[PDB]
Amino acid sequence: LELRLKSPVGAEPAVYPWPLPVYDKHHDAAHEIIETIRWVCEEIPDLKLAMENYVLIDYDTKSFESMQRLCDKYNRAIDSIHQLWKGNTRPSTGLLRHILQQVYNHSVTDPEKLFSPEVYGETSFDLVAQMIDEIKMTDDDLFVDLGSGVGQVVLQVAAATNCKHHYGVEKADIPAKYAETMDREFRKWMKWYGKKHAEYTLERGDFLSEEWRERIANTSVIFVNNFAFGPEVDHQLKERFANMKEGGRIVSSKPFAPLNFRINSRNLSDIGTIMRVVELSPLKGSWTGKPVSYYLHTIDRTILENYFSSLKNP
Ligand SMILES: O=C(Cn1nnnc1COc1ccccc1Cl)NNC(=O)Nc1ccc(Cl)cc1
Repeated sequence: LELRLKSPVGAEPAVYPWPLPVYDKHHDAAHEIIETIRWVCEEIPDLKLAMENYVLIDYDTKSFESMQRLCDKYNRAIDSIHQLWKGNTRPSTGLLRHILQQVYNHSVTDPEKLFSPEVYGETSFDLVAQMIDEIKMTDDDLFVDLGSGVGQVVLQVAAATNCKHHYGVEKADIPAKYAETMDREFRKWMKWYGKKHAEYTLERGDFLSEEWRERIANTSVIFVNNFAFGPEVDHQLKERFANMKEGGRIVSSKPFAPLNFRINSRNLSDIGTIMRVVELSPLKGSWTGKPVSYYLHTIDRTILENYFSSLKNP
């Protein structure tokens, strides 16, 4: 006893066992099935016409026969459209949130072990989407998320941008191990829907290691949730940022330098002498979520050059 969903692009079908799994108090595989069908009907208007009107209205999630009739009415509609077609784009924001939730639900089987990953789609997703729209990224950029956890920020950026590569680095054992499954599941679900993503790597490691010193120096876009970082972690990170190229950017949860930094003879060693800092917020740019702010730092050594020029030409 199981339920099968045919891929809109001919990939291997989605197979769910019966009884259907329960993910948490606010997610179960039954609603995942219904929402997957609905998203595929939105991205394929012909499928909407083939699909009978009543099917996605009159349903019982606690009835095998009911859930099978629903799955079959979608599969028969996929088959009809696939026949009509006889005679890979980026996902929409809406579809991506659903894909990430799907990937998470299938990857983190014991959620007890872990703004937590559970609520990523309900809080963090929209802020990250807002960050992707603000920090414009090209095919020349290299993206790194320092302390990537289960890897959802990396998967979101990689599905939205055209960076050469996207990296996620996590030191902790439990999230780094879950990231391995998230990676496999993300690639599997993206192929299922027939969606394109940029290249990405989720790896285990310490971003303060010698290996990561040259790697940070060659990154053009760093995303770092530094809210909980200690003084030594913060001080070492600033040391790594100081080797970055002009125009290199760091997007963080707490600024690394004062927003009002004014260079003088007593603060010449501060990171503020080689970077610009701006507070950005979805409330500044029609937002209705949390009143949050993120901080954009841009490597600019002219701050330091101008100070010296002013001393020589007063
Ligand atoms: O584990 C992860 C992402 N993650 N994956 N699954 N769940 C989560 C929890 O997310 C969050 C937790 C707290 C705050 C925000 C998020 Cl998004 N690390 N990466 C990461 O926080 N990036 C990041 C976030 C904000 C800025 Cl300003 C700069 C970088």
